[PDB]
Amino acid sequence: PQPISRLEQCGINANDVKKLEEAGFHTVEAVAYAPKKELINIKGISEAKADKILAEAAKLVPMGFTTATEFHQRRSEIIQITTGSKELDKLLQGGIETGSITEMFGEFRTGKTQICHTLAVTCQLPIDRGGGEGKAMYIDTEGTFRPERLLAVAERYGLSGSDVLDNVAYARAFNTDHQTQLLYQASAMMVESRYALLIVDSATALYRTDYSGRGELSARQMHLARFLRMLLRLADEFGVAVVITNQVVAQVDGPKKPIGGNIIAHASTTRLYLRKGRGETRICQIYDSPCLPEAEAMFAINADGVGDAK
Amino acid sequence: PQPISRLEQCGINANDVKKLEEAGFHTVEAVAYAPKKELINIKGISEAKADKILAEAAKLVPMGFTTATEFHQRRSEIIQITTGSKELDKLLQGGIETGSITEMFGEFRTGKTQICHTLAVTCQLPIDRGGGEGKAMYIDTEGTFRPERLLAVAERYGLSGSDVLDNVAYARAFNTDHQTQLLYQASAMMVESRYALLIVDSATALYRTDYSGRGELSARQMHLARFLRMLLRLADEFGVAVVITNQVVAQVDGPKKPIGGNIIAHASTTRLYLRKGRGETRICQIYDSPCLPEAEAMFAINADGVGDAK
Amino acid sequence: PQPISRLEQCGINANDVKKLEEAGFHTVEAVAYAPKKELINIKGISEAKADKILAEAAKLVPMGFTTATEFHQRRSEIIQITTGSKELDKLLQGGIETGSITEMFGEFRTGKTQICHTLAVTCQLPIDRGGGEGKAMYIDTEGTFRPERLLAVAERYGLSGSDVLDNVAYARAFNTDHQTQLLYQASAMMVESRYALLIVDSATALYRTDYSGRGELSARQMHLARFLRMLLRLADEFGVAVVITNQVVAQVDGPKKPIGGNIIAHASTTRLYLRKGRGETRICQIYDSPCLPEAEAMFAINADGVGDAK
DNA sequence: TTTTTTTTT
Ligand SMILES: Nc1ncnc2c1ncn2[C@@H]1O[C@H](COP(=O)(O)OP(=O)(O)NP(=O)(O)O)[C@@H](O)[C@H]1O
Ligand SMILES: Nc1ncnc2c1ncn2[C@@H]1O[C@H](COP(=O)(O)OP(=O)(O)NP(=O)(O)O)[C@@H](O)[C@H]1O
Ligand SMILES: Nc1ncnc2c1ncn2[C@@H]1O[C@H](COP(=O)(O)OP(=O)(O)NP(=O)(O)O)[C@@H](O)[C@H]1O
Ligand SMILES: O=C(Nc1ccc(Br)cc1)c1ccc(Br)c(S(=O)(=O)NCc2ccccc2)c1
Ligand SMILES: O=C(Nc1ccc(Br)cc1)c1ccc(Br)c(S(=O)(=O)NCc2ccccc2)c1
Ligand SMILES: O=C(Nc1ccc(Br)cc1)c1ccc(Br)c(S(=O)(=O)NCc2ccccc2)c1
Ligand SMILES: [Mg+2]
Repeated sequence: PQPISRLEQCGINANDVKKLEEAGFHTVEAVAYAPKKELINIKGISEAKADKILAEAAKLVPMGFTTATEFHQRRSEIIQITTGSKELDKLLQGGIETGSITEMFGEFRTGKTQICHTLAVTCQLPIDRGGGEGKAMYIDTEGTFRPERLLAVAERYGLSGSDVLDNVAYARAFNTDHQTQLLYQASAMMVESRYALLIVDSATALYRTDYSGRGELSARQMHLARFLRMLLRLADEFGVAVVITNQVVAQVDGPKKPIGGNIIAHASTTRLYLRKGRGETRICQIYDSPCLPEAEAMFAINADGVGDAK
Repeated sequence: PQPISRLEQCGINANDVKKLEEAGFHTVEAVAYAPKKELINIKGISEAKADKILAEAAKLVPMGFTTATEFHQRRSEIIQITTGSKELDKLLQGGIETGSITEMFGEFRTGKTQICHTLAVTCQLPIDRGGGEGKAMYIDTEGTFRPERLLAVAERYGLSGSDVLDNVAYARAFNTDHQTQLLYQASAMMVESRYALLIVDSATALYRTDYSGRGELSARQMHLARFLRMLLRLADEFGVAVVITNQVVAQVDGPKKPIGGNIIAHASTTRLYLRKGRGETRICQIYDSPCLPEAEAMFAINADGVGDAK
Repeated sequence: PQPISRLEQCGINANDVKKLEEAGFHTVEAVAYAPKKELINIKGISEAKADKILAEAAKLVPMGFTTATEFHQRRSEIIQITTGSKELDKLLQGGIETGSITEMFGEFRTGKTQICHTLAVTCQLPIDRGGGEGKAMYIDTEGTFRPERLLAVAERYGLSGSDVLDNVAYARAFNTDHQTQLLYQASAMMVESRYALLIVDSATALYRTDYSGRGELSARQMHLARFLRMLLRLADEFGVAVVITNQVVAQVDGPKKPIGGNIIAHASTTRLYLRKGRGETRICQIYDSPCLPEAEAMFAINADGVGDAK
């Protein structure tokens, strides 16, 4: 990803890119993917500075018709961080892909908050072992972030705890309004240094009670839409894997049906439905993935994170 | 479709047709179907160059009253690419027609992007097998284009993967503004070589979040109208089949009702409502087609694309 | 309707009537109903040739005060083609009258494009069966003309398909500018031979996207006004029935309200609001007719056109 | 004059 200063060398004033920075653009792809009104909304930017900036953004970033063979190549050179459970990796055909959005929902105690802790330490791994050689960042809305589990999985893999903890960045969000500002600050960090995956634990927990619907329902869904649209751009412009978790309602007609509705159902690329088995064993079923066929597999929650039963 | 150079042989200056080209006209039908102000808007074109160009466009393209018998003939010689599921073809009475717009909507996981992957490979087929002997082009707004499925269906039909992948053209759109520029570049390609169908996967996904309505609603609908009007001209002047997909809202009155409103409901010629059955089985119900009576049929999503259950 | 040559026998030069012909006048009523400036606008016509031509036009066409009894007679000898559904005919008190404008609007799939296909074949019928013994002409702006339905209704009534298809004339319009030229060519045909009804399917579909308002709204409405004024003269001077269809917007105040505004609302004589019932059943409600009281009735869309449920 | 959006327990 080319920094936003590379088009400063193409007839753009300095305070212009500086204002784009407070707007939130830090690379040239963030501008090339941006629509016209997103840019015009910046206060102190004309309507012709806009067509110029978009022109050199399109010059520096190819945004036209290619053919399927070149897309097939990149699709083969994606990274797909492993999950730490060999059968889960077989189900996902290699693990959580980079550059897309995954979703994990379930009743409770189903380990959807523990898979995240496992991934946050597995990402720091050489590719010959299933990692991505990049830092993680963790956005929590519940307070359930526990570094004691990262330490256990770090000992499982050999990595030192101090070296896994000069790593995954913690930010606890108190508001649906605060989540988006965290996304801005996260974009800054991800441009200044290399990151492998973002984790939004309970991406929908705060909405359920911030927006007391119905009558507030339409605004809740509109806010979710924008949040997911921002996550999508982060994924597309930084190649990071985005993993979100989701809560569950009880379908009362006379039955889990995760929350969020059609707006999250359409937005998410891959969804994983987690169940409760015997003891530590859990069942993970594939839910809405194009390439992956519908199937399910088993895994366990050990003292070292996601496992196999075991 | 006659190229735009054939009227350059009728008293038109060369830079005139060259400027029509940057305007976007590449055939004589693109000009014959164009209104007067569409042409006057081109900078460097008079108001009399306009009546001239329209005069020889109407000379080269018959645009008057015919009688029903000659329309009945062409209606019988349309192509109607097959879908790859024998019962779906029976429901559609031969498959997706060429020269019109079809629409497929549904909750999620209902295989409306998998039908697109099947069609993108079925189009490259001799007419004695249900194809159209033409390339496809795929416009994606979500990232869900996977050539791994085109490869599977190519093995089902015998065609070689390298020969199905020197084919369907991929372009990922990041903006409602970018979709239209993609349409221009697509018109260029479709005039320079033969194409069979265009696929706009998630034709309405980007609007839902680009235009945060209401107050932006009227502009969103006006942009959709122009996008669909351009698709209609592409279809009419190149005989390609246009297949678009559509998302769904939850009708909250006290219930799917696809998104887009009356502007897409009126514009689309045939609509298909997809449902979720048991396992891989899905149900496809006819929705707003003149000739086709309202009915429904079943089909399955196999490891080789759309099937039959099976 | 007397041809325009009958006043050529009253001291008018031949090239004068020939120029009136390119102007668009083909009968003496087209001139008697024409205002003065309509005629003066013809290039190569003086201002005294005008008062002369108007003088003998008024001599040949009575345009003064009559009394109500003689109007009551013609009102009783109008034709009112049937619709093909006995309850619809009871609602309309005999069907679609000749010499006026009717309007049918609705969301979509409501059969307003199928009633037109039924009428286009019902018009070719002896008066003792509800027809008008005249050809039809169909102006399409969407491409939804299907002779396969005319064939089905022709088999329902006994008439042979080849004899219903040496009949209804098809012309597809691509522009609001092209609609009017089609009207001119239609006037020529209707004077050279007998016609019973004109059908403008989607009379307002092209305006919604040709005129991107507001700022273009006032011009859009002015163009609609002229189009409807020309339809009115066609109806008055040829006794044909004019049936137009109309799309729908969503009334957003906090609700269908067809498009076109006060200009089409005032111009249309009778309006029919179509709804969606169960299965094939639809509901047709009377909307703005002087003589007809407000009421509604049911009908169905069968494999042979408009029906009864059935 | 023009333009629909949004599930929860
Ligand atoms: N240190 C540990 N060693 C072994 N098992 C543990 C440990 N910590 C938690 N568990 C188990 O992990 C299971 C999964 O809990 P958890 O993943 O936190 O719930 P969750 O998936 O986040 N759902 P939610 O309650 O909505 O957050 C629990 O039922 C515990 O029994
Ligand atoms: N390789 C595959 N083999 C078998 N089944 C598959 C395969 N890939 C995807 N599927 C199934 O295809 C189904 C349809 O998913 P998909 O068509 O991608 O959703 P969609 O129609 O595009 N709706 P949306 O989520 O809004 O894009 C999924 O539920 C999967 O179970
Ligand atoms: N051959 C047929 N046999 C039986 N029913 C049919 C047939 N063709 C179409 N229909 C039905 O006719 C209904 C009316 O569709 P149609 O009349 O074309 O829409 P419309 O009134 O023109 N509204 P619009 O979509 O804006 O054009 C559809 O819902 C179909 O189910
Ligand atoms: O994706 C966008 N921005 C963005 C911002 C921060 C990051 Br990190 C990543 C992406 C984006 C796309 C279209 C429009 Br229009 C706009 S907008 O004009 O600014 N309207 C608010 C809004 C915001 C987000 C999504 C939708 C609407 C933004
Ligand atoms: O269909 C049109 N163009 C087009 C362009 C590219 C392709 Br590929 C295919 C078609 C067209 C029709 C009428 C007018 Br008026 C115009 S306009 O003057 O240029 N206004 C903008 C606009 C654009 C599109 C639809 C509506 C309005 C364009
Ligand atoms: O109804 C008219 N003409 C016509 C033309 C073709 C047919 Br078929 C049927 C009727 C007519 C009436 C008054 C005037 Br003033 C004029 S005008 O001078 O020519 N102005 C343009 C215009 C055209 C139409 C309506 C309004 C204005 C025409
Ligand atoms: Mg899809």
